[PDB]
Amino acid sequence: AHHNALERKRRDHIKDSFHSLRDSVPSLQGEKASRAQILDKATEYIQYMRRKNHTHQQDIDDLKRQNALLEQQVRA
Amino acid sequence: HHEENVKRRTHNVLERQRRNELKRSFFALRDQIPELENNEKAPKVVILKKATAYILSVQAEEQKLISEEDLLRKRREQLKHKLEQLRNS
Ligand SMILES: [Cl-]
Repeated sequence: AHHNALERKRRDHIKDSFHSLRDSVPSLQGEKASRAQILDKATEYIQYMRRKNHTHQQDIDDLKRQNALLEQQVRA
Repeated sequence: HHEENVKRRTHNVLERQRRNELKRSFFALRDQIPELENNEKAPKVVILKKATAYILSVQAEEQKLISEEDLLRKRREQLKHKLEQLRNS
């Protein structure tokens, strides 16, 4: 009995965690998805977001250079 | 009973193939989480929960970067406007 109780809790915690992950992925938010689909779409989303934040940082670095140059032209 | 044996063995192969596909999917997700990358003992529940937390973290990081860039763009417009005022005085 104790062992079956441990096993059902284990399965329920995995179910809960799949739901939470699915609800975190925009491409799945509100849709029907198998476990494989949730995993694969989360993988794609994280990979995309990690690269997207690099793109943002590149733009930030470009802008910081642009503003320093403009400050130098105001000083001159 | 031979039909039940053939059916059982067939389903056993199909279930193994599905488990192996699912494992590859778990490992691909695991490998997007730096703390878990290539950890072959990472449990399913840990991969799932750390993926959700990592998504929240990367989204918060994006918001931080968007805020920084917005302020930099406002500053750029302010500097361009100051330079134009100065050169046209
Ligand atoms: Cl599972």
